[PDB]
Amino acid sequence: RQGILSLALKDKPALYSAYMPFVKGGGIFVPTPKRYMLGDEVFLLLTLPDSSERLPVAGKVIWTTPAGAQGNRAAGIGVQFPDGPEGEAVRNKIETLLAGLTTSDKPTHTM
Amino acid sequence: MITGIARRLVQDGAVEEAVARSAMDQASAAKVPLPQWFAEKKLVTASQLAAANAVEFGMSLLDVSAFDASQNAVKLVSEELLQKHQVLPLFKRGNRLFVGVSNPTQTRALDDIKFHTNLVVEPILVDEDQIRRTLEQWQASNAALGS
Repeated sequence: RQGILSLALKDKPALYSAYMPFVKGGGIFVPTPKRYMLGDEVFLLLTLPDSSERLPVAGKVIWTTPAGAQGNRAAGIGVQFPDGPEGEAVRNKIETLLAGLTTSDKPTHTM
Repeated sequence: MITGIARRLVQDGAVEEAVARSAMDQASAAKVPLPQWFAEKKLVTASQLAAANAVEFGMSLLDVSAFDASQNAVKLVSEELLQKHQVLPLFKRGNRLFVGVSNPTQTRALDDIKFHTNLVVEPILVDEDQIRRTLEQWQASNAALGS
């Protein structure tokens, strides 16, 4: 865990709250109290609800929410999926699992 | 003694100690909030001021250069409001409209949008540079749709 974040999403609601559909290429919100800067390169191990596989995501920080943020908003970072087959594959699985749920009115970890 | 975002800008290495004191004392004499003064005077870069604002004000911060322009909510805010204020309407979720602001202490702009849209308006930090450029970029992408 020396600079390696991990996020396990055990069901469809967890994935919905975490997914960032307005990010180009897709993005995922990762709770963490550590302060990051926009643009930081991070490495994420992402587990999705459908299986135990840990998915490596070499992404960029495009969103931060700080420790002790104003409301019931979780501290952490939003991570943009990289351009490339590995990133599009992650986005594709997610958008299948959440079919018809992304234009829901339910609040997410980000927006 | 150096407090608020002035202290955070020192800890981030964006500004010197004596410059932070002089800015702070000046803002206090003008009765102006520190982030407004710092932005007005351009003491640090917009992204550095955004970064210190986010952690000290407890607010979320978005790199809008990674936002999918095709999902913008600009059209919910009238052209008049978009020139009166320097805000970047981002994205709608239910009865919430997230609005990019670069000054944590907007009130008129958020309240105006609240009244115009009859939505609940949630501010998200976006640095002052990105708001300027991106609003124009997004207006160009919206216009290509027609009208």
